[PDB]
Amino acid sequence: SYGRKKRRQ
Amino acid sequence: GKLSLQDVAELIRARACQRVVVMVGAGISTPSGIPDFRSPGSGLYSNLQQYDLPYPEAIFELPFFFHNPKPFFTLAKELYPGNYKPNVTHYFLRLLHDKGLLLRLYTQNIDGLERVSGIPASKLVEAHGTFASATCTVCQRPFPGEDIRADVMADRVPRCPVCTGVVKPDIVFFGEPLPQRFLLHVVDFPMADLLLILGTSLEVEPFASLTEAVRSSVPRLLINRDLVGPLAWHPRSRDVAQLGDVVHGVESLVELLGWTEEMRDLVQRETGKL
Ligand SMILES: [Zn+2]
Repeated sequence: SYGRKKRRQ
Repeated sequence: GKLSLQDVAELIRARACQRVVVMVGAGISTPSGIPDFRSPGSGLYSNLQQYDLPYPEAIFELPFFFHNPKPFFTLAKELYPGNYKPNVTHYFLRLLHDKGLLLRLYTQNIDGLERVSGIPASKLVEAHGTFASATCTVCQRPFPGEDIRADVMADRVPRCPVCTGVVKPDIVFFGEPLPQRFLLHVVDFPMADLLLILGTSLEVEPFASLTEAVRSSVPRLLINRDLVGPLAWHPRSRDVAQLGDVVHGVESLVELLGWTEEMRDLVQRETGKL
């Protein structure tokens, strides 16, 4: 909800 | 110039900081004994090895989940409410709430130990979801977490009693949006006058980017083994890094705040109830 859950790498 | 841990403690003691926002991750819960599912050595790790996980984080990916939900439910069984207690780090945050300092606690963890420590739900944003509720993956019916507990503890994948779809705990998987309460960050982070970051590598978005949302005048205190993330590459003048074991950094801050005996009394009484 600021973006989707995501790995920065 | 550069602030010390003692400086932050004095800002709180002098009531120059009144509205603390906290960000935490998995590092605050390893002292409770929760095994890292990625690390060889534990029973959890060994139980996960019996499956066809290509890599550990597939446990939180939907394509893998629908191919084989058993690894995820092996983790759910390990982490389900009751097996682990909050530790000194959680009770420090609970005492911070009780002392009227907590604007909001944002957590990446899914162990539910913040609410177990007695922090009210209204003060918490469980940004990566919760085992307290679950949702049918087909028909979208909601269920109390307790309703699937029998299945989870018996090593059965819970199924929907109406459509037989897999019932998935409301854990946020990679690629899914964060919960609605995450949007409280729009009003919380401008209001904060101190940011604490505990026990996280800040490697998961959009959670990690919250560190940039406080005003430039606001100190950011990191208590963590390593300097990490937006604090490592966009340092600000009032940042403080207390590098080392998280629990020892918390104990040091608790002593500087004048809270040690009160914290020990709280911990004895609470862990005793559990
Ligand atoms: Zn259903």
